[PDB]
This record gives sequence, C-alpha cells and structure tokens, in this order.
Amino acid sequence: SAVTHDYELIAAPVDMELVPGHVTPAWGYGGQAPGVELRCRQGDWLRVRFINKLDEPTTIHWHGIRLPLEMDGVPYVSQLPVQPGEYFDYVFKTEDAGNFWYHPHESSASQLGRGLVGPLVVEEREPSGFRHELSLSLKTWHVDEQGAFTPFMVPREAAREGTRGRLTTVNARPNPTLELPAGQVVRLRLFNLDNTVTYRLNLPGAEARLYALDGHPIEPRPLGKEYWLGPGMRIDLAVRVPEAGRELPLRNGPLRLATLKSVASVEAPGDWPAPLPANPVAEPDLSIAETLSFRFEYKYWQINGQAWDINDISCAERPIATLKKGGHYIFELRNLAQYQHPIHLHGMVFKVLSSDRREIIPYFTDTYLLGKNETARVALVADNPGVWMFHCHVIDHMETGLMAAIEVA
Ligand SMILES: [Cu+2]
Ligand SMILES: [Cu+2]
Repeated sequence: SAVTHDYELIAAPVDMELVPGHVTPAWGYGGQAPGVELRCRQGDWLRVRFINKLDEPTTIHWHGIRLPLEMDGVPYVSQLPVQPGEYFDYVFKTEDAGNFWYHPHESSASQLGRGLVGPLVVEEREPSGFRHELSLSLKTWHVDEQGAFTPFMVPREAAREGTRGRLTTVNARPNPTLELPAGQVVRLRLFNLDNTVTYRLNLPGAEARLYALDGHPIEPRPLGKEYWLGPGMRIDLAVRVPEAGRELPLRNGPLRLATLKSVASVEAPGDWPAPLPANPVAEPDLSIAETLSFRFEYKYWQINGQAWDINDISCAERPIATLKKGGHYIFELRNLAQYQHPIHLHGMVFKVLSSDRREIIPYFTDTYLLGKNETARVALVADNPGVWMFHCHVIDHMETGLMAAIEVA
C-alpha cells in the first residue's frame, strides 16, 4: 500500500577547492555542491526532512515534480521560509519518472549560485531496459581565478543573457573523465544545475539518442549536432559506448565538459532500450483549449505582460492569470527580445506544440527554452490547484522581474 524513500537533507556551508589551491566558500546540500543525489521510484513517496544549517532562510523547490502546492517550496505561497536551524518535511508522491532537480526558491541567485542545487532521479516503476546510467550535473560557477565568488547578479549581465559564471564543472569537477563500459548502452542523465548557462551539448563521434527531456520520455531520436540544455533542463542521453580505450568528449560547443572513456567490459553489448513509458500527465485536448498570451518583456529589467516581479514583496497575491482546475489552456509564449529565456512553470507540465522558429516534435516538459524573438505555443491541463510560479529560469532574469504567478482554482 505505501513505499516511502526517507532522506534527511541538510543545507550548510561547504568549502570547496574548485580552483586548485583556493577555497571557495560554497553552500551545499549534504556536504557537497552540486548537492547529493536524491532517488525515488515512480508511484512512491519521497520524504525529505530538510534542515536549514545556513545562516539565512531557504526552502527547497522540487523542480519538475507535480506535487501539492504546500510542498512547492515557494516562500509565502507554499510555506514559510525555513529559518536557520529549523527543518521542513517535504513529503510527496513522485508519479513521474525521470530527471528532476531541487534548489531553493529564496535568495535564489545567491543560494543557487553558491552551490544549492542537486539532482533528483525518479526511477521508472518498471525496469527500463537500461543496464547502466550515469548522472551529470552541470554547473558554471561564478568564481574568479582565486576561487572567490563574483557577483551572482551583475546588472549589465542581468539585462542581457544573465550573469554568467566562469568555471564549468560536471559533478563539481572541471572537465572530468568518466569511465563507462565498452559496447554497453548507457543512460546519461544530464542536469543543468546552472543559474544562467545554456550548454550547447554535442558528443562528436558517439551514437547518442535522446530518450527523455525535462523528466518526460520521448520517441527516441539521435542527438544529432547539438542539444541546447538550458538552465534547469535535463535530458536522458543514451550513448553507445564505443570499443574500449576510446575516449569521447562531451562538449559545450567546442569546449569539453567531460570526457567519456570507454572502459573494458566483459558484458555483452545490449540493444537500445525501448521508449520510456509516458509519465501519467494530463493530455491537453487542443480542440477544447483556451489561449493565454504571455509577453516577455538591481531593479526591474524584465517584464511579463508589462508586469515586473518584485522579488522583495509578497506579490504572489495578484496573479497574472487565473486558470480553472481541470481546464485546458494553450499558452502562447512570445519572446519580445533578442535574449533567450528558459521559461519554466511550477506545479504542472506543459506540452510544447509549435514554434515560430523551431520545428517542434511535441513533447512534455516543465521548461521551454524560448529563443530570441521566438513565439512558441505550449499547452497544459490546469491539473494541480494552487498558485504556481511562472518564470525564466536564468536566475538573474527571474530576480530582476521575469516571473509571474498563475493561480489554479
Ligand atoms: Cu520549478
Ligand atoms: Cu530569461
């Protein structure tokens, strides 16, 4: 009748030698940054005793999980900030398998910037045919050449593509070599845990197939040339590991993020897995849907429908829209700028229909990377009652105005 995955998760200072010979005074979940991997299994309860051992308030928002509003981790909408030395018990069922993540939703640029980000895997209820998996958490740290943090908001940058760090890491390490077994198909779980970077992921040489995007399965498709992994996006990238001693570079454009060294296995080469089964998300019914149009765009640099978010007041009470529970809606997402925005909706999963620019194979996701001057159409069932944040996931833009709240009732 119930399975529960218990975790005690502590946010606390972590000193990290990101730049050899230098201390970076980071903040981490479970003694590391990126934070410890949380695992659950689809259909089961995830129970996390979150304990704040930072010197300021924080919450944990569970990016991509359709959970009840009480557990969304948004200060003053979900809960009260968790104060230093206090705890909060996040309990919710994970009905969607795949790759999610977690991070604060309080002092976000700073707290995410300093390390408060982690991967969450919801295992499929039935065994995927994957024999091997590897989790890759990308983060581009705003630290200078001596390990010190640079500002997480720099206005000139917040009005552009966002405040970009300098030091790219995969699982806290600049450009690691990850060993994988030869001949085998490996599910690489790729998490962009960065505040601002879009990694133009490419893996030259290897046969690589996309199996899921932002925690939701697709008809598997070759990687091809590149995949633009925006902040807070994830993919499962199944890779045929080449014969032993080969070394493939996972890249952000021409830059190596990581190297995948094919190691000798005695295991038989296994076949490509079947498509991951769809998560139980409410099919939007286009013929019955109603459209809402949204216009994008140390103070207000970005606007939603002419409304800046003030990340300093409790203005989640004047919601940009009010959806009926069980209602089917189309969101037209209009980027009225030369700046891309990874636009994210809490609480709910939307299906990407079409774009101005891109040809779309329709898929479900909590985030759409909204290109420069792009108009994309996106559809959802207003499944989950509450007040859900709707924002660009470049943490700078979210903090300098690019956020709104959508009330489901
Ligand atoms: Cu979210
Ligand atoms: Cu943005």
